[PDB]
Amino acid sequence: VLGPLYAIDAPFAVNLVSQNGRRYLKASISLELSNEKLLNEVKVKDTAIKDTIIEILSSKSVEEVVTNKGKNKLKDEIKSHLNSFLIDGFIKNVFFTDFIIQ
Repeated sequence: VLGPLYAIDAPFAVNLVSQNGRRYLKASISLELSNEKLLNEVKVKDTAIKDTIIEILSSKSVEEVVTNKGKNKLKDEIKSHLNSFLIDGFIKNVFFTDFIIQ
């Protein structure tokens, strides 16, 4: 049973560290929620959720995000940082519905 699904409206577009210059990530995120009432909370805290994600994504180098293992660690770090200020429920999963490195 897939929990309620929440799509963050806007894509994230950030710098990543690379050997030579910077590289660029475009990521869209959806969250799987533990319950329906967590849906109001993620909408109300939209700004805090985006700023948390931007700060996590913008800390990464390319070589940290080119494997399933690096991406899964990123998803786990997003999930624990968000779950730390959500009180009406918790995020079950983070989904990268788009993940494009340039």
